[PDB]
Amino acid sequence: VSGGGIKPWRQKGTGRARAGSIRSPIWRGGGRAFAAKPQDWSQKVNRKMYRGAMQCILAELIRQERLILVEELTISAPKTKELIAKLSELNAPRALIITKEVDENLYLAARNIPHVNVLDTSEVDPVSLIAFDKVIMSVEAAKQFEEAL
Amino acid sequence: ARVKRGVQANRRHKKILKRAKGYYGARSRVYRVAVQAVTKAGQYAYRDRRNKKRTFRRLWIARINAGARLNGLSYSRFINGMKKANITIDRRVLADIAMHDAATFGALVEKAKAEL
Amino acid sequence: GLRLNELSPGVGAKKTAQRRGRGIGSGLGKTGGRGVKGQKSRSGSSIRAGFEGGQTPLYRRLPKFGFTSKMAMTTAEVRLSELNKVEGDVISVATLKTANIIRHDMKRARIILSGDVTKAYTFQGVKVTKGAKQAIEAAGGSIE
RNA sequence: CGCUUAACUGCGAGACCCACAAGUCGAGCAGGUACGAAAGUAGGUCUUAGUGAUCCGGUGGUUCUGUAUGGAAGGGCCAU
RNA sequence: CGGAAGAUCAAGGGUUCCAGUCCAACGUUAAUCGGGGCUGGGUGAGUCGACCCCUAAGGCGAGGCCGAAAGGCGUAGUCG
RNA sequence: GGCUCAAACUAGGAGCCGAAGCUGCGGAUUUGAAACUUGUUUUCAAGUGGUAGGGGAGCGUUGUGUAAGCCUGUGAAGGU
RNA sequence: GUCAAGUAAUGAAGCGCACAUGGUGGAUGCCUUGGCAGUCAGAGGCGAUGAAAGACGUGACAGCCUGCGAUAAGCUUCGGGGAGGCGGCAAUAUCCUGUGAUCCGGAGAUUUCUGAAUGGGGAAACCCACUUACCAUAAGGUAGGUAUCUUGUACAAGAAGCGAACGAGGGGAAGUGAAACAUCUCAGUACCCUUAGGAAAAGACAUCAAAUGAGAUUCCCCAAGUAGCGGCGAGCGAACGGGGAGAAGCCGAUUAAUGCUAAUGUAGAAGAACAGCGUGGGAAAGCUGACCGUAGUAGGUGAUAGUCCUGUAUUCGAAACAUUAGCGUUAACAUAUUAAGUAGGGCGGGACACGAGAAAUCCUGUCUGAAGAUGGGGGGACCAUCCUCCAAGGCUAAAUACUCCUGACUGACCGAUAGUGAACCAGUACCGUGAGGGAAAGGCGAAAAGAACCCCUGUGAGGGGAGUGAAAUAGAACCUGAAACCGUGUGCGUACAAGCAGUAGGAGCCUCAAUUUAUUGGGGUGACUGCGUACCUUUUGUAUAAUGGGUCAGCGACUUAUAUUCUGUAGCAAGGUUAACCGUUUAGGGGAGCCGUAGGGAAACCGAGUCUUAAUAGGGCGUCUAG
Repeated sequence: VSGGGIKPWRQKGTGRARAGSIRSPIWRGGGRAFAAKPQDWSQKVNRKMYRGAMQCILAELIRQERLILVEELTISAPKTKELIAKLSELNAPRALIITKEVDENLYLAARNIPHVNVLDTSEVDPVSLIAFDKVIMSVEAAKQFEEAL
Repeated sequence: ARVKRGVQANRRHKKILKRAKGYYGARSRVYRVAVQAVTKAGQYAYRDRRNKKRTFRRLWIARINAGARLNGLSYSRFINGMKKANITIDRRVLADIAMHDAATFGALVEKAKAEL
Repeated sequence: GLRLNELSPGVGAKKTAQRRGRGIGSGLGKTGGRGVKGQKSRSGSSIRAGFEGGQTPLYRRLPKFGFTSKMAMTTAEVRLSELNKVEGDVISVATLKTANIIRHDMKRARIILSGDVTKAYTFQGVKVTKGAKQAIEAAGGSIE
């Protein structure tokens, strides 16, 4: 804190509580006793722990009928309406689409739909599999998880 | 995540002051004096909750003593008479009979008086 | 998982941390378990490893003894039960290094009788104990 | 009084005492003796005081180590 | 009161000077009053003082000397 | 206060008062004990004053996800 | 009816409690124009062509702030843009503007005085000059020149000073720790001083190594809190080597200009799609039905909006001037030729993790002093052998350090006692001779619609009407409006009674709701009775006449990073796990390393054994899994 280097008054005689700085944590405008600093919050998950969690989540997704397997999910044009209509016939208006080699026009189609995301199998996180109401995984992408888990 | 304690402190202090209503002066107005008045009131209540049972038995015994002495013997001989006659009536009920129905207590003393 | 709501730590996994000086009911009010006025109750107190309050500490009433050998820090002992990490049949110093059995800076190795081998091995430049030698050749191994 | 060196070496089951560090007693075993004709006795003195840790430095020994290697210096171990 | 409590300055201050107007705050009370607020005005020099020329103490000081660096000293001078 | 064949003292006797002690009635709780068995249930037994201090179980507050949810001008937060 | 005796009720100067209603005050809640920490990029300077900081001016308009400089809220030009505008408090007036204003970007011109300040001086914003050319004739004007030092031939070119951190270098504490203190530590730190660049330094072996050898410097993870050093105390603390980042070696890898070529940057432009009804002051919220989406979690708009506005996704413009890169040219500097007062030595010191130690190696104040490839340095005293490398010439990018700054973006960062000292005219007011220290202080309302007029008053303050507004105890000290504290009203109690002011009882009175009508229940009060010496701290022990607190509100004290040990839980399990890094980045790769799986001994060494011993005896320490 700025300033506060000198003793505000002599130790004895004045009748006031002894003080050593006007920037004491007891004083208004004083420093913070145990002031916060930037810190790292990332933890270590063991490689097998991360793999095991994704195995547990995918297995649970099947058990509660939240995984949807499709042969392929491609869009002819980068149109939001086309994918919104394809999700309706798939009975998943809000879902997480997982495919290998996410298309450059399927990305744009889903980039506006509110509760919809399209991810590569190699950039799927444990939170995404749980947050979304359904998961539409292609058969090709399901094989990737079969090998990587 | 700074936490400001003003709201919780306000209703916490208000809770103590609400419990100090009717107290004189600072004991019902300023928290520092009211908090130890509320604690002291609770200490008195806990002890006076034992003393109540202790004080009403003194009241019953004195009422019974007056009733027995009105017609015949004393309390010390009355309780002995009831004990020998296997009469289980508590001192609470006896003091109520003495103070509210003197005919029954007169008949009740006779049963104790014939037993000694 | 079901949802981000019903994800629980599996009771016993988490324990509440202790906060000192938060009132009478918490069990740590007014002192933090520090006791009363004393050196160990003060802000910067410590136990000071190696101190008995003034009498010469135990590590100074006793004498220093021995010397450190540089050979001992480059000689690794190898167990019979660790040999399953070796690729192939030869067991040498360089072969123990690529199996991550011994440190890369170890110069020589010794094979002792701890577990039991499962396949025939050929030991070239490593010393083998008498008990380990008979266990090696009982599985068809050799020492050269 | 005669002869002597057990005022040994390696130890020591088991205990006493004891915060620790220390301290105390100890049969028995192996080796080498001293005295006795021998069974034996002897690991100082009737016992309980006569004492001072570690560090550091010195000395007598020792294959233990020995900064490329052979040495050596230095260090370690045992005794003081 | 009147060797000031009257006048002229220097220092210091800076508009407190004069007029009109207002009275909330300021004035240890009231205030129509004020060194208060607001709005205008007011300080005219060849001769008074400064500036200017000159120097004292003392500074700074081409070159010079000294000093790890920073700098210290010092001549001619230049300020004061 | 007052008390003298006591309301004093000695030696006896019988009543009674007298505590948060004991019992009676209701309820909670720790530990252990037979089982639909993780508080799934009915009980039983022994416990439950407490500083320093050790152990266990929770409440509330600010912020993050849950949450493009849910509530809210038919009235949020805050205050009373 | 008269007397006597006995005994009620009634009072309130004031006070207590409860409630109702205000004042003060400015908590809380909500809010933000301000901060705090970062990420990815860029840049890393300004100045004698006069800087940074100022002083004084400058407008139709008095002050301050902002801009600007006597061409003075500004002038010229080149671009953009298309209807308002002459900066803010903060309006008014004169006006300007499609003959394109204001406004934004590029360039230019002007640019008072002080300040390195540089013509001399000086108490900064002032005083006094000399000189050249021209003009005027009076007592001047206009345009220049005139500091000092350094490098070149009395002539040209530079420098100066200021400003964040990071670098290099010259000097260099003490508080502290060692439970004292002197060696030592703190620490080569704080501080002082010199000086550079976008980085700096270092850098190619007179280096390690001792293996099967490697191959400059720098930085990160390990090695390892190991080996060592150490009043062998407190502490200090490597290296070899392994895994990475980056890689480069040369004899000019220099600097500064100029011209082409390419790409940025500094203004910009377009940019989809919603209606009805009900509530409401107001619709964005409700209900019904549509539409856009490469644009759906942006900020606003009278309450919460993808379709109202500004925006967003997407596609793009540059007359001008910087910037980056490639080519060419020009001129300044540099261009060693293998290294003698050198290596080594004595003395005294310093640096090496290493405190003289058995002390190698590096530096040097003093005194000395080689060999010079048939040679020399090193391999931790020293000698021999072997290996390695050639000092006494100069350079060299990257990986690394940092933030006065510019842009984009982010936050389990703050939200007005917080966050910067500073959200506000803050480094201000104020304090100090000075160096220096250093505050307080945000919010009407959606829109000022900021209350015409009337009334009381002094043409004052203040208020009441009227009016505006959804709201006016939202009225400018203005959102909400807590507590302390101070009033007013109502009910009850209280003027014969002794004390932590309550508590357990309890009569009476007052007030509400039921009830067939004083019977209960709720609320207020508390005559009278019993009991009862605050709280905290510190103590053997406190009502203590021991400490602390006038009260209220707000703030105020066990944290964070790393190492390690134990416990729980989870994954794997005789195995477990990667670190730095790479990565299109929580994935995946990376096995270097660490722990476990074996101990004994000082060690060599041996190993379910091992040590001691002459001993195979005895004994010590181990053995017969879970990490």
